Amino acid sequence: TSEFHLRGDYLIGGLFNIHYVAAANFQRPQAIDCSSKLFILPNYRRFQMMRFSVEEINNSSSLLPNVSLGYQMFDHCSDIHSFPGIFKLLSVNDLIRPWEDASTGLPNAIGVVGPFTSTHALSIAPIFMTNLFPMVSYGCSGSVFSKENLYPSFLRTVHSNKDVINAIVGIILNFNWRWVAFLYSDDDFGKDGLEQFKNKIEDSEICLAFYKAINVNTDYLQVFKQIEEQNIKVIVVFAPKVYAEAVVESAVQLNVTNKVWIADDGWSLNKKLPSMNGIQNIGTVLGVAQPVVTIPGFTDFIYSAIFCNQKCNCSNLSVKSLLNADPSFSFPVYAAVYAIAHALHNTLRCGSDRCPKNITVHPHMILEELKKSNFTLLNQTVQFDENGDPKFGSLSVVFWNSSGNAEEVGSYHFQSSIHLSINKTKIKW
Amino acid sequence: DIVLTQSPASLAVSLGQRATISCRASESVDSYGNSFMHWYQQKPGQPPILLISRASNLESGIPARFSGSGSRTDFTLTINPVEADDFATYYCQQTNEDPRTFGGGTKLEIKRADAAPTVSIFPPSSEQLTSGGASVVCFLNNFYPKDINVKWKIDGSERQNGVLNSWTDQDSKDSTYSMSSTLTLTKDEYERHNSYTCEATHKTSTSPIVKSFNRN
Amino acid sequence: EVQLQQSGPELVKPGASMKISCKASGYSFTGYSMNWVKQSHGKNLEWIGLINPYNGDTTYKQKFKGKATLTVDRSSSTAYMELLRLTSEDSAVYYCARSGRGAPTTTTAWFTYWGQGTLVTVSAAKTTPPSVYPLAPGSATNSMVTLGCLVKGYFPEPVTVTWNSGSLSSGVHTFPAVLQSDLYTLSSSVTVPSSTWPSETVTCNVAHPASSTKVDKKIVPRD
Amino acid sequence: PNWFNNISTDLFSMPGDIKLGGLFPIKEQSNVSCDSLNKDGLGRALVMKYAVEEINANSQLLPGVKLGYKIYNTCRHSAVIVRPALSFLTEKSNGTLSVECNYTDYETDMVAVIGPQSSEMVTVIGKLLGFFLMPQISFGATSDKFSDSLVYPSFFRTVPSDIRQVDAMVQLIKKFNWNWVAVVGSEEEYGQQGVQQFSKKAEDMGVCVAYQGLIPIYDDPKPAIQTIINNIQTTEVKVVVVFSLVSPAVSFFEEVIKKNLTGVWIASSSWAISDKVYSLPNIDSIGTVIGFIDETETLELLSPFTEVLFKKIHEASPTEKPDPYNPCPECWSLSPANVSLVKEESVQRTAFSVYAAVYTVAHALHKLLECNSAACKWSSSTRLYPWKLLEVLKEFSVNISNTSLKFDQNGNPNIGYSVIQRIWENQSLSSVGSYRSANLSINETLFKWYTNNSEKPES
Ligand SMILES: *[C@@H]1O[C@H](CO)[C@@H](O)[C@H](O)[C@H]1NC(C)=O
Ligand SMILES: *[C@@H]1O[C@H](CO)[C@@H](O)[C@H](O)[C@H]1NC(C)=O
Ligand SMILES: *[C@@H]1O[C@H](CO)[C@@H](O)[C@H](O)[C@H]1NC(C)=O
Ligand SMILES: *[C@@H]1O[C@H](CO)[C@@H](O)[C@H](O)[C@H]1NC(C)=O
Ligand SMILES: *[C@@H]1O[C@H](CO)[C@@H](O)[C@H](O)[C@H]1NC(C)=O
Ligand SMILES: *[C@@H]1O[C@H](CO)[C@@H](O)[C@H](O)[C@H]1NC(C)=O
Ligand SMILES: *[C@@H]1O[C@H](CO)[C@@H](O)[C@H](O)[C@H]1NC(C)=O
Ligand SMILES: *[C@@H]1O[C@H](CO)[C@@H](O)[C@H](O)[C@H]1NC(C)=O
Ligand SMILES: *[C@@H]1O[C@H](CO)[C@@H](O)[C@H](O)[C@H]1NC(C)=O
Ligand SMILES: *[C@@H]1O[C@H](CO)[C@@H](O)[C@H](O)[C@H]1NC(C)=O
Ligand SMILES: *[C@@H]1O[C@H](CO)[C@@H](O)[C@H](O)[C@H]1NC(C)=O
Ligand SMILES: *[C@@H]1O[C@H](CO)[C@@H](O)[C@H](O)[C@H]1NC(C)=O
Ligand SMILES: [Cl-]
Ligand code: NA
Repeated sequence: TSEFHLRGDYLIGGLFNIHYVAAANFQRPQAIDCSSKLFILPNYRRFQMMRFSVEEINNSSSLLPNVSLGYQMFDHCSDIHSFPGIFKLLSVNDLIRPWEDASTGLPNAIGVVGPFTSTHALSIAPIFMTNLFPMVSYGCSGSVFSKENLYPSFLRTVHSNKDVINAIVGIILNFNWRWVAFLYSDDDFGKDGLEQFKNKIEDSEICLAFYKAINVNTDYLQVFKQIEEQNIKVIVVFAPKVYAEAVVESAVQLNVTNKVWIADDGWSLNKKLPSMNGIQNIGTVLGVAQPVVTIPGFTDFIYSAIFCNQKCNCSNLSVKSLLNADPSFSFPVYAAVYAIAHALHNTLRCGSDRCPKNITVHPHMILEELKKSNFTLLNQTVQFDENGDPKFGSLSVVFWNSSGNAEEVGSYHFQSSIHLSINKTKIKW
Repeated sequence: DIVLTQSPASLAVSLGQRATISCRASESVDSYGNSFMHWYQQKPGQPPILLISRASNLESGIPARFSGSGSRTDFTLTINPVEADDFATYYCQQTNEDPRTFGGGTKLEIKRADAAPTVSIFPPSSEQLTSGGASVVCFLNNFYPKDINVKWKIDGSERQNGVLNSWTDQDSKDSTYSMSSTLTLTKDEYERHNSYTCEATHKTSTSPIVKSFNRN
Repeated sequence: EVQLQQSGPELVKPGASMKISCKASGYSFTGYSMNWVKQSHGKNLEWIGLINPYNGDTTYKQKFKGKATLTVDRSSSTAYMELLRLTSEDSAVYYCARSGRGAPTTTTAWFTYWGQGTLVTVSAAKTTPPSVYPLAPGSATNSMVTLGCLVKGYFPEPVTVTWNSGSLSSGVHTFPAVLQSDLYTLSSSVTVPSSTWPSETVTCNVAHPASSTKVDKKIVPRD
Repeated sequence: PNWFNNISTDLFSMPGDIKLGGLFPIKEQSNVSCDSLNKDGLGRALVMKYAVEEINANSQLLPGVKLGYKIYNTCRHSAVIVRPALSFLTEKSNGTLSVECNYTDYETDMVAVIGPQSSEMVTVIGKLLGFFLMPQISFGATSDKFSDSLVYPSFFRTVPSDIRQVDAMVQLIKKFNWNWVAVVGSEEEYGQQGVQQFSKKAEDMGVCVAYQGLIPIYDDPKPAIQTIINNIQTTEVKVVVVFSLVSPAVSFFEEVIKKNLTGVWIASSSWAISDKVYSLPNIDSIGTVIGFIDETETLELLSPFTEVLFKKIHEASPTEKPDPYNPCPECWSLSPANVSLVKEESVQRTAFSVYAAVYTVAHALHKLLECNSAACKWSSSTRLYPWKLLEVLKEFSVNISNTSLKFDQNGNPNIGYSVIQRIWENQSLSSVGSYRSANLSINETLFKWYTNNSEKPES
């Protein structure tokens, strides 16, 4: 068998990226061998969270009774080389027919969970939107996906960049520093972050004194030299794991000192940086974070676990390292699967102990139910607004404390007069 | 607390000429590669208006006639050329450390040609005579400079008791001052005399300017 | 554009308390500190403190701790300063002023926008309307003639004076009041062409808001 | 010329041994129903027809090989454009797209793509075509985003990147000593990138950008347009750069006129020669309009060719041949009374961009098939893989008519700009200068200032 494939009455696509590789020119039109590249522990954890969710639903005799959920999952380390997997999900015979109707025609899968990053989604989503094939992303935070008319069958189980940027602005307004540097990844995620940041601070006392696109070619000596010359104390770093690590590692090496760092929720629960040698010297690290949401049964599931782009090559893996990895986006994966599973259940007009078998399921039928999702899950209420954004999930403020943990020191109030509160006593500057 | 001392406390500068005003801080007001001294203009009865921030940055809206310079503890505001509506008090302010403090201000007067006052005297109105009060009013209008002496004379005899004097601020068009002098009596004491005289002495002449009425 | 609108003049008894307001409009209210400034009759400017309207954090100059209390109401975009246990020493003009944009810290911000200021009179004495007498040239001509009216015995400030309800602007001198026995007196003069009086009328319109008294006096020659 | 006599009446589909895909904004939404004819787009599509008929007539260019194509409407809409883009990738023998991990030996139905026109549309299909390493040559999409081959692996264009147009604009603004400007863009890829590029360059050259705002293209744009104009008035700028697609530009300038604003307006190439803006009532009252358009040759054979074609279409018009994805249903009624489509200024001055994209591919193929003037190393068993053609297009040099076209490593052409000005009195465009390499060359004396005293505004 394989981790990446599970047969079932209905299939869910799973789009993950559990290896990392920098973009490179290529000379042939062919998939990349992602299994020989850099392993990403926390992404593999979210990969397992989907496998766990499906298995849990298949163990249930009340949700989808006697109707099994299968999946085809992929490790797309390159968004541009992800199309073979995407075609597989959308094909009706290991064939794609470009003019095929949204109604008549039964694709391999009924919907797809993922992908993780905005870049991955932008490359592929239009092909899915065409026949209203539902995508429920567990990670995509680009604000442009809130535009229904551009992304009619795209939903997500995480917050948009606007929410996190509001929280970050909230953190800054709570203290006294008003010059700010903004280091953002040179990609769709980071650039949307920068625009939202500029928009939010424009009519405020906050001055954006320096900003810079972070990419593989970044000369960090000059970045920090420019920051230091402008006497900037607050540095926002809006960037995924690889770029956030490069920034912070470089700062340690270049003797950057006495700063106030602010992380987005993509690296404020990073597990490598808080115990890295010399981390203490760069100053204080604050962040917006996803609260740790406990997923009962997952620990047990993990002990018991350990076509192109369906190979892990991760066999000598420490169960403990995987368990303790950045658990961000966990409930978003879990809810994304459950949302599709409920949508199928209701589309089949399943009852309590059996589902009818006279109903033919089309992806756009799954979409209609998904949009009116309304169900409880680990005591949260899963729903999406008109734009397909989640109406669940909160954000908290964290401070990297002396024992290497991301201590909760505050929370972000989506709807209240003081939008962000912080117990300032907990922060040891 | 940073103490700011301005100098001079006041100055008079002719139309078209240069006004120099300085501000000295008891400690440096530098940090973040900047000097946090600002200059504000205030006209009587109005909120202060910001001219210059961070020693030398001219705020938008503010004429190029204003400019600042300095760092650490010594700062200067230059008004050049001075225009008629620049009469005001100018304040420095440091924002380098809590608490923010201001200098005691420098009062800029517009200098112009000496002008004699125009003197008018008014008897008590009948309406006030009824209520038992008698105010005799003398206007000494549009003179320069502001220094002036008014004496009241009743039946040829001088009186100092009961006189209240009030001065306007400098006119923004012609840069002169005006002054009122009010002699308040009882109706009774008022009717005890005939001639009432208001007498203005000003540097524009060695002869007093004299206005009288007879009560009858 | 940005406006800061402070509440009107107030007379208040010694020992009482009072709350001044400053309504902000035309910008994002929680984005900037609101400062408060005191100016006594001697005209020294004095920073009272500031409030972060985003969260309500306050910072005070030491001598105003326990004398002044800054608050905001985010739902109405309004900052407030409450002055406690007033002495005659608290008689002053109080300003609100918004921090600008460009300083490295909330500490270093300068003041780019100001309210119009609120005059606070702390007196035990009582509100008293003005008497208004005409000042007519007493039986004396030249090319231009000077008239006036005397505004006597009012309390507290302020009084406004106009001539012909505004049409007479130039050649007007309105003198600052003088305080006597807990009562204010001022006068206003107006100089008009000899040919335009007593021909065309000249009246002075006084207003004392503190007693809502509004009065006219047309100036009539003497005989 | 004679070969005009043997042209086929097929607009959007021509049979051939080797075929190109074409993507043109032929019919659009009024404001998924694509019912509004886009005459510029239909006009550009006709240029491709002309280029291909001409290439086939040329006995020495692809001697043994017949070039054909399929052209589809994009509707400038992502759902609409995806289907033809995939159709280009179907197996040549099958009509279907195989699911594979390796397409090295996979013979697509088309060997290269012409278009699409708009940058938003390139962001929809660019990475899909880039995976297949299928050459894509746009005649219209100018966003600098496409200048990165690590992101857009097979993208070329016959029009320069907007990173150069904003540099032309900032150089003009410096030359006239304007230092306080506003910049307005349409809220989508083209306008967004144009505003950002402009703001960065203006700052580099010490130009203070007073205000910066975007015109919505989806939601009703009037509220934001009012906000935008309010800021322009309060900042008191007398120079505004409008880096915008036509429809938002139209909406913007409608309001500019209503509020009777006057100033200097700097037009990006998308509306600078647009009849839609210039025919608005009282547009002539907004002042001075200085525009930047692609520096192009005129195709003097395009109009004559189109007269002949529209004749032949009138002749064959009693025939019937039905299609849910007809690029242009009403085009069956084309008579010579519709040649106006290619006589239109906006088409005449951009036609060469389409023509150069088609010819670039033809010459690249001629080279790939080891052709000389007599024969090509080609037969009915030859297998053409787009990735092989791509290998040839990399850094391609070719002479087309009087133009020596060179593509750099980014897929960008060595093509510059003409600077023009709208002359209100005789509804015309005059040439006030050029931009070539990184050199702006204008003649200040040639400029007319629609100001009170006809002097150049402000300082
Ligand atoms: C697994 O990845 C490593 C690189 O980390 C590579 O050297 C090795 O060949 C891969 N193993 C397999 C079985 O593919
Ligand atoms: C599902 O049931 C099996 C036993 O049938 C159990 O071993 C497994 O742990 C359960 N899985 C989940 C995800 O609950
Ligand atoms: C459950 O479904 C399976 C296949 O879908 C079928 O074989 C079986 O009869 C069903 N079981 C019951 C109890 O209905
Ligand atoms: C080295 O590190 C210290 C840390 O306090 C810093 O102050 C100092 O300026 C650094 N030196 C250089 C050359 O960066
Ligand atoms: C969601 O479901 C609950 C429980 O049935 C129901 O009471 C509630 O009305 C629903 N909420 C919405 C917003 O539809
Ligand atoms: C740091 O935070 C963690 C997690 O909240 C907690 O276990 C620990 O007590 C904290 N350590 C210190 C020194 O505050
Ligand atoms: C704030 O933080 C400290 C720990 O540093 C904690 O002891 C205290 O309980 C917290 N205060 C509140 C009000 O929660
Ligand atoms: C893909 O196919 C080509 C041609 O058949 C072959 O040369 C190449 O090695 C294949 N790619 C891989 C990754 O095996
Ligand atoms: C050509 O002209 C006719 C008559 O003016 C018009 O109705 C028709 O729509 C035109 N065709 C096109 C393609 O614009
Ligand atoms: C091609 O281009 C070169 C350089 O521009 C030119 O000199 C030459 O004449 C051209 N050759 C042909 C065959 O068109
Ligand atoms: C229109 O008028 C301009 C002068 O403003 C002139 O130079 C130009 O030749 C005229 N246009 C045409 C097409 O004749
Ligand atoms: C610019 O145009 C003017 C007016 O036509 C003409 O006098 C001059 O020769 C031209 N200058 C240059 C440098 O070509
Ligand atoms: Cl297009
Ligand atoms: Na089940």
